[PDB]
Amino acid sequence: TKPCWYWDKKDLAHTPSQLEGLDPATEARYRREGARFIFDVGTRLGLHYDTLATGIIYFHRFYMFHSFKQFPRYVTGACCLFLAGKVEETPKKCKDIIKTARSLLNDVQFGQFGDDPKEEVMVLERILLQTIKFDLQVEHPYQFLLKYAKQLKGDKNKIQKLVQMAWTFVNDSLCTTLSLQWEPEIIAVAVMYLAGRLCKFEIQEWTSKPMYRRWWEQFVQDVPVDVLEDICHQILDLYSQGKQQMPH
Amino acid sequence: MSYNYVVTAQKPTAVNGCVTGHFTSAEDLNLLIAKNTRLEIYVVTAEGLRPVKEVGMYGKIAVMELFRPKGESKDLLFILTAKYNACILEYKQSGESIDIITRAHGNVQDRIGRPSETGIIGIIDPECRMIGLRLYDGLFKVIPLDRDNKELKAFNIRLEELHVIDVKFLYGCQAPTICFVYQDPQGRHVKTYEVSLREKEFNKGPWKQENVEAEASMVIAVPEPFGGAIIIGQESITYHNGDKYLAIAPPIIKQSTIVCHNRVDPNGSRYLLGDMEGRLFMLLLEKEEQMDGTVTLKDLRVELLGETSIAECLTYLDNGVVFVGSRLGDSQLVKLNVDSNEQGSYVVAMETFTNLGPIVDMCVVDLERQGQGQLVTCSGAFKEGSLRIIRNGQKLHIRTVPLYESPRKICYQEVSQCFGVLSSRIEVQDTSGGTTALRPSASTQALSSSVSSSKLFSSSTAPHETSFGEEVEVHNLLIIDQHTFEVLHAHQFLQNEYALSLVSCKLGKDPNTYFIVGTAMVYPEEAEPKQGRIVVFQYSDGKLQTVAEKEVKGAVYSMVEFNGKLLASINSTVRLYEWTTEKELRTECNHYNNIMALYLKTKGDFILVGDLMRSVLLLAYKPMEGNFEEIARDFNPNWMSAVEILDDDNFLGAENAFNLFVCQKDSAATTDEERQHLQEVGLFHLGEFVNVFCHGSLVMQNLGETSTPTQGSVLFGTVNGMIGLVTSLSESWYNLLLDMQNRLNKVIKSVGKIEHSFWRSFHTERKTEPATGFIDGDLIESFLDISRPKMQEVVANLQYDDGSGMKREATADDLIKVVEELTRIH
Amino acid sequence: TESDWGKRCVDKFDIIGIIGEGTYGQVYKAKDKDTGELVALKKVRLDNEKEGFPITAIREIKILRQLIHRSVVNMKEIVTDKQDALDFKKDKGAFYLVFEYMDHDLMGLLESGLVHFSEDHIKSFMKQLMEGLEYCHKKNFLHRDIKCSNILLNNSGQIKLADFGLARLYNSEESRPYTNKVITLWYRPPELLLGEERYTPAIDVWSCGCILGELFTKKPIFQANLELAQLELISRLCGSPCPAVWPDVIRLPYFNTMKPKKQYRRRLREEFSFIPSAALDLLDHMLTLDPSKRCTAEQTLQSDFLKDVELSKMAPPDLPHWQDCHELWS
Repeated sequence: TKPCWYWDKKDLAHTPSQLEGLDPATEARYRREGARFIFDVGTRLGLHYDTLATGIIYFHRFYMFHSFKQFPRYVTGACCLFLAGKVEETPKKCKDIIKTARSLLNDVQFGQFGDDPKEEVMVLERILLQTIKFDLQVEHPYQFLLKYAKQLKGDKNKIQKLVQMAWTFVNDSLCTTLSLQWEPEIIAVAVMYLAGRLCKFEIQEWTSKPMYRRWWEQFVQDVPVDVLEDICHQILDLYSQGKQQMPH
Repeated sequence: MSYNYVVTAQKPTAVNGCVTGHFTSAEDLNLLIAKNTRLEIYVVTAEGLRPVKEVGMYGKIAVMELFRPKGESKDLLFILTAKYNACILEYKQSGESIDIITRAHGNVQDRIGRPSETGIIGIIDPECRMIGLRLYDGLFKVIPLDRDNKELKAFNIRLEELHVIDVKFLYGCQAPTICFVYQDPQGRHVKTYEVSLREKEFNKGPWKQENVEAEASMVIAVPEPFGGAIIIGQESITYHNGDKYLAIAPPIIKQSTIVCHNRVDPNGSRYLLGDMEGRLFMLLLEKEEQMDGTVTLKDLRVELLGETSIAECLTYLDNGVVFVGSRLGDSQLVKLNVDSNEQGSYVVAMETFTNLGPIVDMCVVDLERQGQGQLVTCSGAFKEGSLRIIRNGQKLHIRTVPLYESPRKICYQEVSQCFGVLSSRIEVQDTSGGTTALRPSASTQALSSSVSSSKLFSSSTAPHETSFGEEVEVHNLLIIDQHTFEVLHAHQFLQNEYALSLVSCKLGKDPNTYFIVGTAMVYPEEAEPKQGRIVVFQYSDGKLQTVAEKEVKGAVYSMVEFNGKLLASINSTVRLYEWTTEKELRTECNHYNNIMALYLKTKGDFILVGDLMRSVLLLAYKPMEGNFEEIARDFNPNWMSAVEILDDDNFLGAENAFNLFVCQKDSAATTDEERQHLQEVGLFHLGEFVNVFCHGSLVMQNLGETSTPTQGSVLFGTVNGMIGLVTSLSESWYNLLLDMQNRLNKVIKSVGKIEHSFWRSFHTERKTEPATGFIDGDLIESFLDISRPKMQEVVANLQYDDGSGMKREATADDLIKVVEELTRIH
Repeated sequence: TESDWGKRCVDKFDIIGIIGEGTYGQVYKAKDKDTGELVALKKVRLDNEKEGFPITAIREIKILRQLIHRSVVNMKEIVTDKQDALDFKKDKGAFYLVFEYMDHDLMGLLESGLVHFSEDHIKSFMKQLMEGLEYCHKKNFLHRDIKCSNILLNNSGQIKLADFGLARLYNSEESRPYTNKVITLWYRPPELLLGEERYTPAIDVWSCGCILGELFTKKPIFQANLELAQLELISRLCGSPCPAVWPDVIRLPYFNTMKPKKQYRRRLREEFSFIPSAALDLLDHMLTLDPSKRCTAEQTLQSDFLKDVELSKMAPPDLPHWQDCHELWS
């Protein structure tokens, strides 16, 4: 019926890119750069946050089946955003994506698009569709962050601080392979869990079950703390590796 | 775009309705006969009928009734067309000048309504106060006959009874009253309402509802001396009037359904009844006068008079003369005698009026080697079945070959100097377990005879129980000599086997010329036939030999010879068979993208497929590959009645709505999609139901015949006997004749003031489109009959184009010459 | 696996013929070589390369892999032309969307004049259509192109909704600007004629009400070629748009611009007097001018006309058969 789009962390040691001699750090960098390229190009074009995320998910899934050495990332990214716009009903003309991609990329980077940028992108749409197995519908942590937050009642100002901080962590998790490890429902819980720890909030008090200390179990069944901690560790690693710090 | 021309070679001959009255003068006795789109007016004499006037109307005549409102000297005529054009007509004569006056007119179509099963019904009040129309289920439309209603404005009265069988205005009522039979889940019932023009609604009727026979078919409004109504059924005739109720159920009428009625005595004492087997009855109202001075109905009696043609309409004229209007056979004048003849009959035929009847099939053949061509038609049904040989010589000469059974398909085999004709006759389950024919006919009157002994379906194990009295069809192949038209041989097909298609041809390397028949095993239980045969016969030395048989899994609706191969359509499949050196049929290739492949035509390696609901498809045989290729389909859905190939690019089709259309390859090779779309470039409302298209012409060819502007010749036969002709034009000639039509329509006065453009508009229940790509040649040929002032008025400011001179003005003498050449194609 | 779409080749189908011309390609009837099942293949041509894979097809792939309903057409898989070996740039081969083949489409049956609907047949037809629509509306999807041609019918009596090329998600909380001109004029709701642009799922209901009437009349109810002419015809039967019946009509862009000849009164019950009472009430509610007062799909399923209809009995219509080829002599 429907395909499986989730892998184990250990499996990422065997992507096509890794097996062609790319080391784990380089593929991680190529993924951040491609995701952020998708994010920045679409933000300049005024695109909805779901449209950006969908393109990024296509992008991440694509390079579970192909190598970064044979498919230039920025072309792939532009193609994913181009298709994402049509899937999410926020369409853009390919020429406009190229225009924006040229504005943001230097001369070396834009060399990936070759002599005819639009053609390189439009041609890839075929491989993209076959690669993502024509499974175009994607759900993202954002909707669950909001669906679950609405069921919290208490200090409006503390809950909105929780949401925005969690929302930021969702945007930051798009640069990582968490999209390929855990369903979005779990991601949304993990970012609520993380923000709560950082803001020193006890979310259970805001739930309909204020003495149920594992507050997330009413939103997402069968999620151990092991998973939420693994996700939190991966998100904060991005902040520690860079110079940026937790939003707070 | 495509340009075509359509003319009538023979006008409709079937009688659709007939009335009597005092229409031309308050003094004369008139007979008005309605053929499709044609009104014939006669005056009754002691010898027969004197014709006086005939008019055409731009519409199918659905209702025709004569009435005389208070203040009029003579009867007026009401006509309603099948497109809901209503009008009131008056006859006016000034010496030698006869014209028809349109007194009132309008279109009574409703925006929202469901057309009724039993069709349009129109009746008029005995006091001529209103016209009642039953057009849609659940609605009764009233046109009040006030002198100011010159537009025939009307209103609808809600009618609770949705399924009405028949309705009539009653005599002898205090208010306008309707009596009608209707059907609901509890059976059929008879009911009355009163019609109030003041309130514009129904009021409670004079007498209560009564339950009536399940197959109660017709309502008779009995005149003032008796009053009330008579209800005709399959088994019984009943009289209803308040508290009075009679019922006679003579076994005589159960045998055949009664379809028509007429009043003999104005007081209602005697009526005529006719049935589908051609029997003519007298229905007698036996009077009993009480000492009160009142007159009541004592009893009913039915008496068999004799046999007539299967009549759509009867009308008693005067003395002993009755006019029999026949749609399935020739119409007649017959005389009813008081004394029976030595055979027991009171009916003796006086005159016989030719009716080409339903033209089921036809072919054109050069019998005498004249290069002219004669048309042999399968005409009529049941006892009226016939073969009609038609030649041009200024009238058409028609020869009739009586068959007394239904002719289905015809094909000519020159090698054998004979025709092959498929026919079916009605037998009835009898006490022997077998069946018995109601009369002898062509298949039982053959010189030599044979019966299929095929064992293909003999395994059966499928039960089909028979009840005494039920009808069955028995199908035969008739071999008929081309000079004597004597039935030389009759081959009877298997029990429950229908013969659907017939060809005469040579196949492969076989030098023998065969008759090939495609059949279907028809059982009442099945929705679509699932068994059938293709049978190869050889007619040699007076006997028919079965040469080979091929079993198929469906009905062989159509067959056509394809370059030494046999092309046959079996249900959805279109198949091409090869004829082997072992004299057996071998399948080469198939095409399956059809719903029901009813019709087939070929030109070269191209095939035109006509479908039940998917219009027409253009196939091609690919000899390099040994298979079919879909070239182009007409995706506009139509219910087809016949198809024909005009040329390599244009294709002609006929709809079950009485419409013609032409499809063409879009001839634009930009995209594959454009080529695969057949575009309907011609649309035309014919007004007739076309069964058979056939290439050929009836005109004499000495070859000294001037080359007409028209190119090509397709004849077609219709259900009402009308024979027409379709031919092609150049763009230059189309524009000239089209521009002339628009001018003629402004000049010529239409009966009922019906717009010609409206009449020819493509019309289904769902859509209406303006005609395109078709010249109404019958309109063009009327230019020669309009007066000189009108002719010159037409040619004013008329220019020719694309000719020897790019712009050239037309004169009335110039166009007279052009039309006269156009009359020479038929 | 069954889920790895886009790889299997169209070689696996014997093409029977072209059943229709679509929007993004031609639709072909075909037989599966392995199972024998009959399918309908919607061809997707990306060769234009103007904007790549057509969005109309993307909508149908995105939505119909989510929707599971007996009355909603199922996309079985997506297959491709023989792809050029490892040269994707030159590769211009097409994709095909595989669907279950349905025997007929309502337009074809009605246009040919070869279908008769009893009340019980209309009940089974409408109940399936409303259930399919309710499923879609419950999932917050709009069809936006309800037409008789988009209602496929098998001879068993099963109905399925088909062309989801214009279908989009509906958000109640947030109004989104959509495309004003979506439904074909004959089935277009009055609100879109005046240009709401922010329309409700009630647009689909109006279309299905137009079908309900057409099944009883056998002729489409509102046939016009121009948008103003359509408003006039609708206005004559359903009443002229006026503030009393449609309080918010004044905000619609073209209300002052597009006005009927008169302020017609509602005549629907009078003109459809022949329709059974249980059905007439459904039509009155389905053909309500104000989208906020127009009934929902669920409300139609909880109507006297449809609530007690049992889908175990599908009641097939009186469909084309063999004697329909022969004309009756008497």
